[PDB]
Formats: sequence, C-alpha cells, structure tokens
Amino acid sequence: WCSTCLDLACGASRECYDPCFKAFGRAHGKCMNNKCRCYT
Repeated sequence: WCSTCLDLACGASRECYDPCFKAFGRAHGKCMNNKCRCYT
C-alpha cells in the first residue's frame, strides 16, 4: 500500500507539518484519503 503516510487526519497545515517534520524529517506532505500523506 503506502509507507510515508501519517495516521493524522489532515485538516490543518501546522497539525500535519509538526508531525511530518518531526516524524519523517522535512515538512512536505499532502492530505490524501482525509489523512496527511508525507512524500518526498
């Protein structure tokens, strides 16, 4: 299926930016399936 995906339901940039930047490293992802999917 996927890999760089967070269990956080998108809806707010900072909400998915803080985690994606602290989990994967860089803040660069999108909101797919109502969930923020970080990609590079």
